[PDB]
Amino acid sequence: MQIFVKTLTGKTITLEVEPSDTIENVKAKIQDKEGIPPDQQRLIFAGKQLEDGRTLSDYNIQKESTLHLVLRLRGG
Amino acid sequence: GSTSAMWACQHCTFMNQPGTGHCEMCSLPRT
Ligand SMILES: [Zn+2]
Repeated sequence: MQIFVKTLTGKTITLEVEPSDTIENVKAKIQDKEGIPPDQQRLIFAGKQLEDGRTLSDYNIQKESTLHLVLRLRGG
Repeated sequence: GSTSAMWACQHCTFMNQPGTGHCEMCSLPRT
């Protein structure tokens, strides 16, 4: 399946993942596409924080889903 | 008696905690 990644900057990234994969794979993908660190990458899902130790289906994510990426770094 | 509650972010859509004045993800202040 494919999942959408909406960034707070105003960008949407579409990737290819599966409901059996792991959040670690989804974050690793966005990295190969954009180049954002996994440690700083914050995957949000309708009020849920995905973890590399979990699975896409673990949270109940379907095909063509839409997540929100967030960078956790110094700023203010 | 009066227990707080969580709060869904209004920018990144991250579900924050009841004691999280700001978002621990986007770092933006709640409300
Ligand atoms: Zn947020």
